[PDB]
Amino acid sequence: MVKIRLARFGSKHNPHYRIVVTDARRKRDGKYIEKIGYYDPRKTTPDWLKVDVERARYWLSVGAQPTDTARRLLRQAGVFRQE
Amino acid sequence: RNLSALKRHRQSLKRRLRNKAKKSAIKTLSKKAVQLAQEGKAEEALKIMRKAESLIDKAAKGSTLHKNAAARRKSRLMRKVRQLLEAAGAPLIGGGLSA
Amino acid sequence: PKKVLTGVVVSDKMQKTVTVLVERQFPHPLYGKVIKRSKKYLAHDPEEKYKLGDVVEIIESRPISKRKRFRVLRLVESGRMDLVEKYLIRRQNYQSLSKRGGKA
Amino acid sequence: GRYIGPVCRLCRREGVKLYLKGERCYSPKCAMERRPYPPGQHGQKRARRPSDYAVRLREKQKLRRIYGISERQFRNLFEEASKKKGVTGSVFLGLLESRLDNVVYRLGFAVSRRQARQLVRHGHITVNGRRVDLPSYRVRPGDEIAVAEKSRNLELIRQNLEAMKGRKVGPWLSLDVEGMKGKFLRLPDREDLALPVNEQLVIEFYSR
RNA sequence: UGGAGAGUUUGAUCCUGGCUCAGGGUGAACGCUGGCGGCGUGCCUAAGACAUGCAAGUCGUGCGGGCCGCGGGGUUUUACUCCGUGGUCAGCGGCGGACGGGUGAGUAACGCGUGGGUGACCUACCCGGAAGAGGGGGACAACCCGGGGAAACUCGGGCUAAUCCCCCAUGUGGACCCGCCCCUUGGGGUGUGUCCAAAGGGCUUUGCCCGCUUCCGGAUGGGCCCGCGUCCCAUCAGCUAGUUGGUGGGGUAAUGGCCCACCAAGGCGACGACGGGUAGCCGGUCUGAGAGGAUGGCCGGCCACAGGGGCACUGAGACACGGGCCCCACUCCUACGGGAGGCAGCAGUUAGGAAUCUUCCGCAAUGGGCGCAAGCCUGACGGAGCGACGCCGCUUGGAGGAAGAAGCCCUUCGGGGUGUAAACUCCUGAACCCGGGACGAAACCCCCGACGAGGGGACUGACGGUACCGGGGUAAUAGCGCCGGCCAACUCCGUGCCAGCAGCCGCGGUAAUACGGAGGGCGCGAGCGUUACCCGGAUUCACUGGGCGUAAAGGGCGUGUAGGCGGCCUGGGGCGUCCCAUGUGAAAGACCACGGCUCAACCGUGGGGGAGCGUGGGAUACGCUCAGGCUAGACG
Ligand SMILES: [K+]
Ligand SMILES: [K+]
Ligand SMILES: [K+]
Ligand SMILES: [K+]
Ligand SMILES: [K+]
Ligand SMILES: [K+]
Ligand SMILES: [K+]
Ligand SMILES: [K+]
Ligand SMILES: [K+]
Ligand SMILES: [K+]
Ligand SMILES: [K+]
Ligand SMILES: [K+]
Ligand SMILES: [K+]
Ligand SMILES: [K+]
Ligand SMILES: [K+]
Ligand SMILES: [K+]
Ligand SMILES: [K+]
Ligand SMILES: [K+]
Ligand SMILES: [K+]
Ligand SMILES: [K+]
Ligand SMILES: [K+]
Ligand SMILES: [K+]
Ligand SMILES: [K+]
Ligand SMILES: [K+]
Ligand SMILES: [K+]
Ligand SMILES: [K+]
Ligand SMILES: [K+]
Ligand SMILES: [K+]
Ligand SMILES: [K+]
Ligand SMILES: [K+]
Ligand SMILES: [Mg+2]
Ligand SMILES: [Mg+2]
Ligand SMILES: [Mg+2]
Ligand SMILES: [Mg+2]
Ligand SMILES: [Mg+2]
Ligand SMILES: [Mg+2]
Ligand SMILES: [Mg+2]
Ligand SMILES: [Mg+2]
Ligand SMILES: [Mg+2]
Ligand SMILES: [Mg+2]
Ligand SMILES: [Mg+2]
Ligand SMILES: [Mg+2]
Ligand SMILES: [Mg+2]
Ligand SMILES: [Mg+2]
Ligand SMILES: [Mg+2]
Ligand SMILES: [Mg+2]
Ligand SMILES: [Mg+2]
Ligand SMILES: [Mg+2]
Ligand SMILES: [Mg+2]
Ligand SMILES: [Mg+2]
Ligand SMILES: [Mg+2]
Ligand SMILES: [Mg+2]
Ligand SMILES: [Mg+2]
Ligand SMILES: [Mg+2]
Ligand SMILES: [Mg+2]
Ligand SMILES: [Mg+2]
Ligand SMILES: [Mg+2]
Ligand SMILES: [Mg+2]
Ligand SMILES: [Mg+2]
Ligand SMILES: [Mg+2]
Ligand SMILES: [Mg+2]
Ligand SMILES: [Mg+2]
Ligand SMILES: [Mg+2]
Ligand SMILES: [Mg+2]
Ligand SMILES: [Mg+2]
Ligand SMILES: [Mg+2]
Ligand SMILES: [Mg+2]
Ligand SMILES: [Mg+2]
Ligand SMILES: [Mg+2]
Ligand SMILES: [Mg+2]
Ligand SMILES: [Mg+2]
Ligand SMILES: [Mg+2]
Ligand SMILES: [Mg+2]
Ligand SMILES: [Mg+2]
Ligand SMILES: [Mg+2]
Ligand SMILES: [Mg+2]
Ligand SMILES: [Mg+2]
Ligand SMILES: [Mg+2]
Ligand SMILES: [Mg+2]
Ligand SMILES: [Mg+2]
Ligand SMILES: [Mg+2]
Ligand SMILES: [Mg+2]
Ligand SMILES: [Mg+2]
Ligand SMILES: [Mg+2]
Ligand SMILES: [Mg+2]
Ligand SMILES: [Mg+2]
Ligand SMILES: [Mg+2]
Ligand SMILES: [Mg+2]
Ligand SMILES: [Mg+2]
Ligand SMILES: [Mg+2]
Ligand SMILES: [Mg+2]
Ligand SMILES: [Mg+2]
Ligand SMILES: [Mg+2]
Ligand SMILES: [Mg+2]
Ligand SMILES: [Mg+2]
Ligand SMILES: [Mg+2]
Ligand SMILES: [Mg+2]
Ligand SMILES: [Mg+2]
Ligand SMILES: [Mg+2]
Ligand SMILES: [Mg+2]
Ligand SMILES: [Mg+2]
Ligand SMILES: [Mg+2]
Ligand SMILES: [Mg+2]
Ligand SMILES: [Mg+2]
Ligand SMILES: [Mg+2]
Ligand SMILES: [Mg+2]
Ligand SMILES: [Mg+2]
Ligand SMILES: [Mg+2]
Ligand SMILES: [Mg+2]
Ligand SMILES: [Mg+2]
Ligand SMILES: [Mg+2]
Ligand SMILES: [Mg+2]
Ligand SMILES: [Mg+2]
Ligand SMILES: [Mg+2]
Ligand SMILES: [Zn+2]
Repeated sequence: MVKIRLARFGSKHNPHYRIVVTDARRKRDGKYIEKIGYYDPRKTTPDWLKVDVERARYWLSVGAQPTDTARRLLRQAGVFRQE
Repeated sequence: RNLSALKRHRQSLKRRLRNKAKKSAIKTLSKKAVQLAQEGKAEEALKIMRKAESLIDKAAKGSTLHKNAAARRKSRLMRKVRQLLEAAGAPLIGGGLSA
Repeated sequence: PKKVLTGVVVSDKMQKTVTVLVERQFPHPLYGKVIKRSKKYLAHDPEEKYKLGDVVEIIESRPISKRKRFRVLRLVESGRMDLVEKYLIRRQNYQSLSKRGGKA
Repeated sequence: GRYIGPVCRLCRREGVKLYLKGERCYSPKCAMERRPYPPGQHGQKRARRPSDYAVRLREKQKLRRIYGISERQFRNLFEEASKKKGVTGSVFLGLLESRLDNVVYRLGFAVSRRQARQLVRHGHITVNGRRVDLPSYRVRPGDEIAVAEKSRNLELIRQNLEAMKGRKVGPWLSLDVEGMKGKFLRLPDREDLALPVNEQLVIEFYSR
């Protein structure tokens, strides 16, 4: 199915993923359907994680299945917080 | 020296025979129906047409015909039968043909 | 949207089919000069309604046959063989440019 | 590679005084002060009317040989200058002047540029606290270039910074002889620099 | 925010004109030389042939067994037999094997690009909504028994489970025929008739989880169609019979000569058909002031192929690289009947070549398949290794040192040069040695909470004892091309149209700045040169931006077809043209800004653009078109 996952973009030893909506079958660094955030695992800057939670919720509402790591990141940015 | 997925080949062969058979039936009866209708035998021809219709929809239950393939067959069948009948007429058993 | 083209019926020796000559103009990509190239389309005419010399609109359609993806939308202006003429002649000159016979 | 070799011969060929030695270049031993003619077996012969090319070549070679930069690095800076907005010539000189190894020389932490280079490579320098040992590191307006604390007690830094007590510092800089540090106030304006170089000819050399 | 020219035809000149040089670039190779690191990059030739290992499986929460083992029962005991459990093995069954990875052979084509169409369509898993799962029957492996073969493997008999197959029922609904309604290509609705459903498993077991069936919709992915664009040769000019169209069928998810009957006789072409050559296309890339030229390697998108040719089966999907069948070529096995195989996956071998790497580490991370999960698989990937192949960063030292050692080189024999260069003096202190030592990793899972939201805890690092921080600490790689002009850099000796140089002009036949060496000098520097190739200069195919009296170039002349071009005034239209809004113009790249590695290369975030095309609206001077008028062109 279509998914919400991480696409790798930094450089060797300098990883920077892009939280992305893509078909599950596409190569990971291939043509995605939409970018909905980004993530720097080494928090090299105060802004190491951004997520368009209004958009995340949209795809989640249409079947997009997040990776366990993508889900972890989306949660951190209050994607599932219903409080 | 290889992949135990040779299994898919075994399965395919059974599935193949299973399909081939369901279809042979469909065709045979389909003709039978068209033939009876062509000969004016209404009650008789409709009677068989329903089996055909049923066998077709059934073939579509699984992956034999599935799709709009059944639809296509049922259609072409009921058309040829309804038309061949009308050339003598009188749809007796009013089998599958709607009023 | 289904592309619509206007042209002249130059042939109708086919059943439920007419040949429409559609011209177009545009700036030569390197030389600017507005040049005028053209193309023929085999359009669907089920009623055999259109005759040689009619300027018709043609509309992108679902395939009717190979070499035939257009249907005559409507008649723009009736009879006017002056156009059919250019065509016929432009084709006739072809004889006079090969190795065989022809006309000047 | 940064050259490494007889530096006074470079003054002799360019005919002008470059200070690739700091002291001694102010002393009657400067060679330029007693042999202003080109090096080699023909230095005393009659110079021939230079070619438009030669003139531009010699002029650029002078400016580059001043900062001890490689033709490679040198060329890349000029191209970067040419890209940026504003008079290329000045922007070029601003960039050349924003090189830490040069700034360390301007603040008198070192007698020469080639010495300030080594002071950087060997960590004796710092930029905003964190140390930097890249001669080419580019100082920006607002940064503070100081001496390494662990180095503040070096026979060489003692002399150099002592001699600074009294001397003035470029309008674009500002030394603090006590705390052994200074600041890069802003990119030097063409006027601030008084180099024996016609940057106009340089821009032309790379125009060919 | 952007545009340099020079050498060479002559005794000299101006012009025409070719040739050549200076710049930038490359998946490079070759020569001399070669120290460190980061990032990137590396069979351009034989789509030649390939040893070996690995490269796609996974579910015991779908099912029944075999083998090995332990335990517990029924009996007075043995025997025989029942149950529980561990390991293992395949089998039946499911989902995946149509992705991911490779290559560029073929292809000049709806293949690709850009913009559209589908009332002519499909889409497994995922999401939302509605409804449902009553009863019955059966077979084939496994296993058991027997025959055949050298092997591969095969034939027969017998038993058996299921989420395997079938039958009846239920009909939310859906399909088909006919009719009616709306709508307009086969879209939506409605009525009668007919036809069509399902599967169970797990439990913390009576309430949840995983799953099943039918239908409507979403989402993603895809098929087919159309406009425009897409190299060279006209020393390729005619091409065509399924050919072009029609009616009726077949086929498909679906349109269509896609295929087939029958009827018609058409279709295409100088606006380049047909043929021949060459070639995957694109985002982009290199170059250029631009216009343009050249190009398509890495990365991303699409296509095609998987030893060569053809074919279908299975399936949501394939005509299927590690699936199947046949023919062909080749390699291997063969008890000669007959079998086995396909690295354009990773690594490696061999051949060819000027030339292109490790049979490495890991599954820790990102991504993928199966699984409720634990977890398994993953040569995808994340890393490391090799090669200055490229880019960036860095070192071989810093300061002081003689009106200036020696040696060497010139000399007017006075002296001049190598040169503050060296030796020395002091300072720092790459390498190296110690100590510490990382981010990348928090989820999955468990507990609480409701298996949610929320909260809490635990595990996990290939790279690697690497980066980096701290301490100690040696003064310690430099080469290559060039020096007649273009072109920056000059002298002695040697050689004597020789040996040789040479990019073009040319140089050497006794005093050569041009050959060879030396001293000196210019350039660049872990590089420097050379060869090859692309753009440039070359306004030298000239659209921007050229020419034809004598330099190359007017057709021997006319008549005239197509085509190109078209006087003055008014009106309609609004095709060209122009304007506005809007959609499209992926990401990467490019530009600007800020930011992360000490800098930079590299990388992240953000911003700004953009031609072209679609849609809606508008303008009407010019061009076009239609209608009317005129007489200055033309004709009479
Ligand atoms: K949805
Ligand atoms: K089946
Ligand atoms: K003809
Ligand atoms: K090879
Ligand atoms: K096609
Ligand atoms: K048995
Ligand atoms: K059996
Ligand atoms: K009904
Ligand atoms: K659906
Ligand atoms: K769709
Ligand atoms: K579509
Ligand atoms: K047909
Ligand atoms: K231009
Ligand atoms: K091109
Ligand atoms: K091209
Ligand atoms: K291009
Ligand atoms: K799962
Ligand atoms: K939780
Ligand atoms: K240290
Ligand atoms: K030394
Ligand atoms: K001699
Ligand atoms: K001579
Ligand atoms: K010489
Ligand atoms: K020489
Ligand atoms: K050229
Ligand atoms: K002539
Ligand atoms: K002639
Ligand atoms: K008008
Ligand atoms: K460009
Ligand atoms: K537009
Ligand atoms: Mg299996
Ligand atoms: Mg039969
Ligand atoms: Mg007709
Ligand atoms: Mg057209
Ligand atoms: Mg500038
Ligand atoms: Mg000449
Ligand atoms: Mg000459
Ligand atoms: Mg010339
Ligand atoms: Mg002459
Ligand atoms: Mg001459
Ligand atoms: Mg230039
Ligand atoms: Mg070597
Ligand atoms: Mg490397
Ligand atoms: Mg190759
Ligand atoms: Mg093998
Ligand atoms: Mg493996
Ligand atoms: Mg098993
Ligand atoms: Mg692929
Ligand atoms: Mg390749
Ligand atoms: Mg190819
Ligand atoms: Mg061809
Ligand atoms: Mg298209
Ligand atoms: Mg559609
Ligand atoms: Mg559902
Ligand atoms: Mg049963
Ligand atoms: Mg046997
Ligand atoms: Mg049996
Ligand atoms: Mg019903
Ligand atoms: Mg209806
Ligand atoms: Mg109905
Ligand atoms: Mg009934
Ligand atoms: Mg039923
Ligand atoms: Mg249960
Ligand atoms: Mg049809
Ligand atoms: Mg059909
Ligand atoms: Mg055909
Ligand atoms: Mg003909
Ligand atoms: Mg090819
Ligand atoms: Mg140009
Ligand atoms: Mg450019
Ligand atoms: Mg360009
Ligand atoms: Mg690519
Ligand atoms: Mg091969
Ligand atoms: Mg499937
Ligand atoms: Mg099928
Ligand atoms: Mg396969
Ligand atoms: Mg294929
Ligand atoms: Mg293979
Ligand atoms: Mg060889
Ligand atoms: Mg993994
Ligand atoms: Mg994973
Ligand atoms: Mg001496
Ligand atoms: Mg010294
Ligand atoms: Mg120290
Ligand atoms: Mg010391
Ligand atoms: Mg794990
Ligand atoms: Mg629990
Ligand atoms: Mg609980
Ligand atoms: Mg939690
Ligand atoms: Mg010179
Ligand atoms: Mg002699
Ligand atoms: Mg000789
Ligand atoms: Mg001589
Ligand atoms: Mg000379
Ligand atoms: Mg020379
Ligand atoms: Mg040109
Ligand atoms: Mg011109
Ligand atoms: Mg000319
Ligand atoms: Mg002439
Ligand atoms: Mg003449
Ligand atoms: Mg004439
Ligand atoms: Mg004419
Ligand atoms: Mg006019
Ligand atoms: Mg005209
Ligand atoms: Mg218009
Ligand atoms: Mg636009
Ligand atoms: Mg873009
Ligand atoms: Mg920075
Ligand atoms: Mg960006
Ligand atoms: Mg525009
Ligand atoms: Mg418009
Ligand atoms: Mg108007
Ligand atoms: Mg008008
Ligand atoms: Mg008129
Ligand atoms: Zn000096």
